[PDB]
Amino acid sequence: MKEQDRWLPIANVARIMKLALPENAKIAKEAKECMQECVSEFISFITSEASEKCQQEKRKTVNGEDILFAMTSLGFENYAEALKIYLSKYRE
Amino acid sequence: GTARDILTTYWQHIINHLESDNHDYKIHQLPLARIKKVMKADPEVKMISAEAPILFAKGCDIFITELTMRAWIHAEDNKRRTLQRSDIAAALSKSDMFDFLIDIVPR
Amino acid sequence: YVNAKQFHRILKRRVARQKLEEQLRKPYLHESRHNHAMRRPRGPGGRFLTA
DNA sequence: TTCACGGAGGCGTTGATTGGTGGAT
DNA sequence: AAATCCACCAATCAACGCCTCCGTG
Ligand SMILES: O=S([O-])[O-]
Repeated sequence: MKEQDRWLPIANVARIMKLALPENAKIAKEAKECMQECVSEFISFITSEASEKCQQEKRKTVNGEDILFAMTSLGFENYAEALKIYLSKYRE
Repeated sequence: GTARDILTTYWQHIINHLESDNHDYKIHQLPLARIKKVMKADPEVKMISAEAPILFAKGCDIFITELTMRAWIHAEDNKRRTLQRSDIAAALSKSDMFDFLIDIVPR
Repeated sequence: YVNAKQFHRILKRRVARQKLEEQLRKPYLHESRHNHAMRRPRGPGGRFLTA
């Protein structure tokens, strides 16, 4: 376990922030670091909820449906229902 | 054009692009292996299906975008064109959906 | 007050993070890439260019 | 016994990491 | 006035995606 694996790469995060803003807009290094920490916790927060349900049902694999179910439980229902459409298309 | 009006229809535009786009699961803004390593940092997690990182790549794209747009509104209100950490902190306080980040972004 | 749907998971993550820091920003991540960037030919404006 | 599927490890890429300066603020 | 700090640039190498092989259920 490398300590730096808790976080997504900052350049990839920074690029998505850039595309979400006007062309003239600039982003402070602290805003990029803050966003990196927030989106990394988003993954861990949702994965932990999915993980505990997988363990309770004695399933070894966290699957796509577990992530969606965890997103609904934790009140990310826009994300759960949007990614459900995305998933069905990926399997279509 | 207004930062608020773009945010108020944000999910309509997400659903339009989901329902009518040439999704290339080939290309992702976020590397899948790194998403998987964040998941595996939790000792409770054993195995992960190939679909779970793919969902997180798209989910995290949407999440970074929504939060950046909410934060940009605060930057616009203070007549600044640089996005600051304080703009993200201000955005997090406006929705209880972000309560999970209370320890990541204190006060 | 706290999101009722997130309350329990927030505290599990706090304990898990407190445990993770126990068993583990630098100016840069890698010494080699740090040295590459300190070595390369720079333009007058401080930008890198093709070798 | 075969089928479905995800980890481990090897291979061929491959774009994230990186800092000095101008000028915006 | 004088200081702070982010976009700009592209080549190396840490690591990403894909593959094959094997273990599990
Ligand atoms: O109330 S929760 O933020 O600990």
